Amino acid sequence: SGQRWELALGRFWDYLRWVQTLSEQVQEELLSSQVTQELRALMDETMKELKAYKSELEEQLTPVAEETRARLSKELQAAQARLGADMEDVCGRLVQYRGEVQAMLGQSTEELRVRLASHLRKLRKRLLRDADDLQKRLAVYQAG
Repeated sequence: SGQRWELALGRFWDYLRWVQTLSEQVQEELLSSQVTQELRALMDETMKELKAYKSELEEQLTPVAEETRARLSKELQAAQARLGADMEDVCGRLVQYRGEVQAMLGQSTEELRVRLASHLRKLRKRLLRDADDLQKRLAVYQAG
């Protein structure tokens, strides 16, 4: 619904979609730490806005039993953690690539790139899946 945190995640997502192409410029920036640096910044902004959003949502809540409210807040916090961990996993996989290329000592990295692409697809599937769940939980959080 165009929340600030969603637009932030959208920018992280668009950038990652670009990285997935493994185009010439992506390949260049992947050997430097430019891609992981720009990706962590986008991840940080997303989590930052996410936290601020949750805090603001809690100003207009429907009153329920301390227990079910306490549970929904624990459930919401877990979904948040998952998202951050997903983004961290992506960054980590990209760091592994940088090192595997270096270890090749100049050899063709075409096979390494085929495998990186395959893996990134699965990691991105996981991230999208977790983002959707988090977004659904946030939508029904206030009603309790």
